[PDB]
Order: sequence, then C-alpha cells, then structure tokens
Amino acid sequence: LPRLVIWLYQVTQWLTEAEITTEAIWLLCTPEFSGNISPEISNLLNNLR
Amino acid sequence: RHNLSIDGQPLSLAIYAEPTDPKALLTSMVQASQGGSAVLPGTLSLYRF
Repeated sequence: LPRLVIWLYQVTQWLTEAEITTEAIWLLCTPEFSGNISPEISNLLNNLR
Repeated sequence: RHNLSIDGQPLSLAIYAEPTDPKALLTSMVQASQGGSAVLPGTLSLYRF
C-alpha cells in the first residue's frame, strides 16, 4: 500500500512537471485500442502497396 | 429571530462556493479515407522505346 501511494505521487508530480494531461498519458500507454481500421491506417496501406 | 443585530446588520458571514475557473477549448485536424488513380490498358506507339 505505501508503494502504491508513493507511485501515485511520483507519476502525478511528473505529469504536472512535464505538462502532460491525464488523458494524454493514457493515450500514450494504454493497451486498449479501437480495433477499427482508421482512415490514417487505410491511407497508409493504399500508399504503401 | 432572524439573527440580526439591533441595527439590522447580519451576524453570520455567508458563502457562495466560487465558480469553477475558466475553460480550455481545443481543435483538432481530421482526416478521411482517400483513394488513388486507376490504370487503363495502354496504346501501342508507332515509335520505338
């Protein structure tokens, strides 16, 4: 439990120092993904083939 | 009865719960799926390569 508390303090302080929002850090690291072929990916494939 | 002084001055300091700060509004670029050109059968030239 103290390890979790100190981990939460370090991360939140880092995010404020680096000016990274909670949503931004989630988008950078989460494994959850939409599963849909986005237009960015579709354009990448069409120019790549 | 209404918690006032003899002069009518109130005896309890009130509160209002200050409005919640300014608001941040952002804009984003949007992309859509884009296709490419097609190829037709070619003509036979009269000249060499």
